[PDB]
Amino acid sequence: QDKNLVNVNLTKEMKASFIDYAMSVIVARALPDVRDGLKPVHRRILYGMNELGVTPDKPHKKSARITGDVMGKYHPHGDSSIYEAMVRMAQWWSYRYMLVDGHGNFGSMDGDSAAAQRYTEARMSKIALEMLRDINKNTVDFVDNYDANEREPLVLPARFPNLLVNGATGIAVGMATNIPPHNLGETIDAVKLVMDNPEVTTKDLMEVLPGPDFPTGALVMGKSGIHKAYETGKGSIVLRSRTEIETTKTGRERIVVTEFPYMVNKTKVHEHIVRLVQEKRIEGITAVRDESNREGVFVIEVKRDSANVILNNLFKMTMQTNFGFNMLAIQNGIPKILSLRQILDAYIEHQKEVVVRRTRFDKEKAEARAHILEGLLIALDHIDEVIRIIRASETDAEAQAELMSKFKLSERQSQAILDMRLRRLTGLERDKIQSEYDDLLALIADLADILAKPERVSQIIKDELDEVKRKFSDKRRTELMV
Amino acid sequence: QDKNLVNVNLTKEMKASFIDYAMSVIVARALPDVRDGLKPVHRRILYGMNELGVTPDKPHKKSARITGDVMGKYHPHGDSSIYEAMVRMAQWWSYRYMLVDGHGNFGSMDGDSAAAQRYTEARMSKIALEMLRDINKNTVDFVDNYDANEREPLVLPARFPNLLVNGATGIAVGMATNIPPHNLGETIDAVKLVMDNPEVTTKDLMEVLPGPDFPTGALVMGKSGIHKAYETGKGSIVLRSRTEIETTKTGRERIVVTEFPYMVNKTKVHEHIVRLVQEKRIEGITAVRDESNREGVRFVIEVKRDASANVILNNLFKMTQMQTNFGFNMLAIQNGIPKILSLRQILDAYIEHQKEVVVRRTRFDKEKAEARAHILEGLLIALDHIDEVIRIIRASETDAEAQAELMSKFKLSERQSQAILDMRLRRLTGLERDKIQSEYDDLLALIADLADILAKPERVSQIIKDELDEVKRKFSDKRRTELMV
Amino acid sequence: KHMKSGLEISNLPGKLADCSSNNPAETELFIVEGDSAGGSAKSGRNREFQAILPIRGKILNVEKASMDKILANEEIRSLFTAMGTGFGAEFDVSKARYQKLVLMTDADVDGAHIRTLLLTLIYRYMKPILEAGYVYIAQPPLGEMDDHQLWETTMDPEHRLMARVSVDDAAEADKIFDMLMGDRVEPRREFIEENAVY
Amino acid sequence: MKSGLEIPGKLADCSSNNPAETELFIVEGDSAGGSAKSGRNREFQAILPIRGKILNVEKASMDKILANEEIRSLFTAMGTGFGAEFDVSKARYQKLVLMTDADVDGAHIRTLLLTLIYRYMKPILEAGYVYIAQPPLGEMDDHQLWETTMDPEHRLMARVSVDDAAEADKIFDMLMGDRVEPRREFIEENAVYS
DNA sequence: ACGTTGTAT
DNA sequence: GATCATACAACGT
DNA sequence: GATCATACAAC
DNA sequence: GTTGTAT
Ligand SMILES: COc1c(N2C[C@@H]3CCCN[C@@H]3C2)c(F)cc2c(=O)c(C(=O)O)cn(C3CC3)c12
Ligand SMILES: COc1c(N2C[C@@H]3CCCN[C@@H]3C2)c(F)cc2c(=O)c(C(=O)O)cn(C3CC3)c12
Ligand SMILES: [Mg+2]
Ligand SMILES: [Mg+2]
Repeated sequence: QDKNLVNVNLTKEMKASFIDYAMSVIVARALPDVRDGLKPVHRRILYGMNELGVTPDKPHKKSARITGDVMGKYHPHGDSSIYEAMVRMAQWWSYRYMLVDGHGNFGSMDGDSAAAQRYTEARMSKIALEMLRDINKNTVDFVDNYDANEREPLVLPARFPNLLVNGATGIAVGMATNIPPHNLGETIDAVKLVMDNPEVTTKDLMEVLPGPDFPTGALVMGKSGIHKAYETGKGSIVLRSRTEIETTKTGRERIVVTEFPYMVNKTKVHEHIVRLVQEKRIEGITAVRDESNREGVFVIEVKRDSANVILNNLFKMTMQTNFGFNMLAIQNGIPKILSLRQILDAYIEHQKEVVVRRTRFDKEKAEARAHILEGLLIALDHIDEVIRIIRASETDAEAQAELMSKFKLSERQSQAILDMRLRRLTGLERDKIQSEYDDLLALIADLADILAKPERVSQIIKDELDEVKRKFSDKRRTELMV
Repeated sequence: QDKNLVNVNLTKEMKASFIDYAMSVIVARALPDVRDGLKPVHRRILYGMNELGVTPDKPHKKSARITGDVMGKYHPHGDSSIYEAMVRMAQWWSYRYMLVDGHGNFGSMDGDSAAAQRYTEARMSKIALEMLRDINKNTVDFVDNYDANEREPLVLPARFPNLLVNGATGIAVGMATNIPPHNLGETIDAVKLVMDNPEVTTKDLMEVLPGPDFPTGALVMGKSGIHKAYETGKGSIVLRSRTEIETTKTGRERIVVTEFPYMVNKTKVHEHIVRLVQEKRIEGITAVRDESNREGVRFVIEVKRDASANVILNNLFKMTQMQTNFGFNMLAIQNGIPKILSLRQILDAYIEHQKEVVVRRTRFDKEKAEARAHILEGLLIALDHIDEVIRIIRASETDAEAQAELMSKFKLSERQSQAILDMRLRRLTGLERDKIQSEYDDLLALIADLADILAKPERVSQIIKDELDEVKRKFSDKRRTELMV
Repeated sequence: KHMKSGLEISNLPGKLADCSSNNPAETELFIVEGDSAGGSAKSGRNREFQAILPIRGKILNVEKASMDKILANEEIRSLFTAMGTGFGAEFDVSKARYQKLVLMTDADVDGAHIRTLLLTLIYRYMKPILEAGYVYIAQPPLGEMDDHQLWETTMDPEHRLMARVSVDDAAEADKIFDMLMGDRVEPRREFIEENAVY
Repeated sequence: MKSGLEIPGKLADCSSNNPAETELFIVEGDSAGGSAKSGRNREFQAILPIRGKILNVEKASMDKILANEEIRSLFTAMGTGFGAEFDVSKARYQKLVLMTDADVDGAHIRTLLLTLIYRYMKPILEAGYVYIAQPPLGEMDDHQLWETTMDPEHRLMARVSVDDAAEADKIFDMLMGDRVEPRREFIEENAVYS
């Protein structure tokens, strides 16, 4: 029996609890941000790896270290989830452009899982550094962590369009998302094209961005679905395997598949094909031996009586999949089914904000340093009088005040003058300070000019994007057909 | 097939691999080093926590972070093993003096496991700080970690006799150690005793170290086993549950178990008893309630009328773990080898290790003080001849020639001259000189003291005694385990 | 007073830290998310009148499940076994083991999810229990909590705050369960898009 | 080669039906299993995981030996049969390679596996079918493993040869035997600590 | 032959 | 997240 | 360590 | 059945 009891309507608590869980799953778990293309766990892993000092230059750190730090500081969930995410960010068949570089067993294409965290080490990929470019230059807003004793980025600078490039997935509450991966160079071309001519259409965009570029490669049948997709945010495209029918030394046929579709297991396909083989559906096949090495990829042999028919069957039975575009992403807090143009515009604007913020940071730093340097230059110009003032002083306070009164200095300048090492009172030191000061002046001029002109910012974005394209982009893996 | 095929004899590879695994388990997994009474995993959890900065003062940190760091930097095994070890050294009924403070579900005496690492956080206990005290004064050797990119302490300072006080267990290969926990104050009294009178007999030691003091308490039968154990390292003693007989409001007898023996599960005893009762292997039992609340242990076995609670009690002592045995096999690693030690040998090892620690610390402090004093002399000369100094500096292009001319002129060292060149301008005030003077004088006093301490062993011994006395003053317990004949 | 005498066979679930009483008008049953909170509840609950049943993971949404899947699932089976009420065509409310069933889910959003699922289960297959007013919901100020904290804050009747779950109209209720939990996705998405303040 | 289509849970089999070239690699855990299987040449090399420390048969009852699932998996894979069925002319692999981890626990598992093989697969070891891989193990890429320890034209292997069977039986009865004292003496004698 | 204890696979 | 089999010594039942 | 159920949405 | 973040 209770002393203090209250009544609770069923529908009320149901509604409140459900809205809570749903909203929290949508805007903080299952869906990515339109700007950096990341969902909370991934962003927290990248930032966690950043602070951990596992940049591509530095050596790897064990997975348990990273998982531990990430959970303890940012991601208030289980080990298995974080580690699973990290593993997925280090597999060539999962991420078109991998964000994690790992050593040891990280699973195979054939469904095999990664090794334990106590056996695998990992660091950031070279391209993930672009996701983290100038994060330390106030390019991104921060927030207190769950424990409210650390801070984490709300978003990442993301100097390459990670959303379209790496795709997204998937299931949430009341909604789900599905975006395919794209070739880096083409996505960059699309961004630059949107920046150049704002009056562009979908077809024009498709000229430089033909369609999806899957990490597994393979083929895509049709283009109408792709157009409907990029235009409306939702669509449907068919995917097929890349194959070839060779000739044996016995003088027969040999249907060999070299590229399986996206998110497709060769082993599972093998099992299902055998299951369908012992059911009199697919006749003619003599033996189905998976002959994939660590150098590449699955041989299916047939008998006299018909290879084309048998392969057509093997495609019409399972080898052939349906990609359903449902490009849904979080934008300004609320989730939305976005077109290609909307994603592109969002990423562009985000890039403008990042570049501008960075330029402002650099500006402020440069100006402060210049101020202090003016102070120091004055000090070296009046060294004897300065040291006279300092010696005459009893406490550093009256020294500071006296310097500020005599040489017309600020608190910062006088502080810097007081915190001067004796070894910088030499002859050649003054000139070096002068040079640094002049260079600083030029720099500040340039940055102010950048902040006064949007066109320059846009150009900076285009240039740096082009440099990413040059440094990282791959040749197209997926061949499009009709 | 292959090409380069060597040949291995079965017995050879067997003996080799087995010697490998055996030695690895013996010297670096199962048995603790006698000096600090720690196994590699516990030592790595403590040191890892120290480097993490989760000291008593600083707040807790998530368990997964601590275990992640311990694993990544020091302990190359399962996350589970580390977390389990930590959780265990956070439990009062497992550690006589807990080395870890925890928050959240850290397990129960009933055998319930701790919560997942994503719920529990932890830190050092106030007493583990003594296990780590003066770690940063070269009181202890270091070695490379398994990855050879970090460094770890071989042994800890251990400013309280943790081996005897917390006990040790157990299973190795070809060997197995078993040491019961002891009372802090008593073990310290024994240590000081051996320090003063070195011709002390085992009986004299037992006059202050009566015997084991288990975290749960309970009762001990047979002190002969205790003496034999303290004199040989091997011995058997009896442990009985602290119990009492009550009377219900209905008039019949009631058995009340209030303290269970070391490493004995209440729930397991309940189940065993029930299974013994519904089998008629024990008779006269009316009820078996577990009335233990979060403030005390109360295990009730209610007896029917016309049945003796004494017969039932003794039958429980005979058939269940309400009464068990303890087998002193005091075994620990000393000088890199496993040894079965007497009480006096363990105490001696601890005192020696302690002397090493204290002497090392004093040497460290002396070196540091003298260095700082040297630099201070340099700064004094500079701050006296400031004009000349500043002149020499200004008339110098390179810093190398400035340093060289400062050294040549004021007859100084390279370190002193570098310190002068590194002087902030604010250190040229009128009130700065006197401060440096005072600090210098204090440094002279300190150096004199430390030099005296290093010159006299008696002062080292005395320091050890006093600091032990302070540890005991700050952390000691009242006895829990009653020793009876 | 009538109390248990140990010794009993009972055949209650392997979990379930049952209480020492037999009065289904003073005893309570706390449904708990995982054994992480299970340990905290079990060890500091006044084991005379308070029982603890750990439900592991996200319980099955009965609205989106076959009855063959419902009668197969062992979590719901364990709950019903703990209640000793019976299933559907055997549900005797006047033969329960606890007249105070407290839902003690975790204080995160997933806890709210589990609470939701449990409420669906209780309204759809234990309806008399909610009708009789046996279903209560704990209102904390769980694995990341001590014994003393858990008790003194949420389990001690002298200082805890609990909510009695009482239905208004069965129509609006059934509709709500059919929307939030039913296989119909679109109306749920409409609900989340029309009744959520981001 | 085989033909598939035919009817253990683990065990990634090979492809060639030839017990003269084919090789079975006993690897510990699915962590090593992943890499080993990922780079293995799926024609004459199959992998078998050994989850956990295998049972010491020199100290276990027959009732517990026959009960153990791992031993049953090794005997199922080898296709030899057990006890009064140990048909060595029905073995499925020409090379039973012990590929344990490169730590001390791996050496322990090597000892255990060698006791299992010597005691209950004696004809196999008596006919030069048992090998020991020589790594320089989950902390390794598939290409790394393939290039280092799994490639025939490279790699170093130890052929387990038995000399005096009396000495073998003696050593097995001493190290892995029921008696503890001789093990303690052996440890005290054949070990250099400091 | 089993269980039970604590660091390990 | 909860459980599951095993080495290893020493004692117990 | 491996292996187990399941929410959630969409083929 | 499966996809991926979660309990
Ligand atoms: C007991 O819940 C889990 C199950 N089960 C649910 C079933 C219902 C009752 C009987 N036990 C089974 C096993 C499971 F199969 C997997 C996971 C799991 O993978 C996981 C994780 O963090 O990766 C976390 N949990 C946490 C929720 C505890 C899992
Ligand atoms: C598969 O091995 C384990 C078992 N089993 C052994 C048996 C044979 C195979 C399948 N069935 C059981 C499960 C187990 F019960 C517990 C643990 C375990 O706790 C643990 C750990 O790191 O904490 C690690 N391992 C693996 C690293 C050895 C465990
Ligand atoms: Mg899971
Ligand atoms: Mg374990």
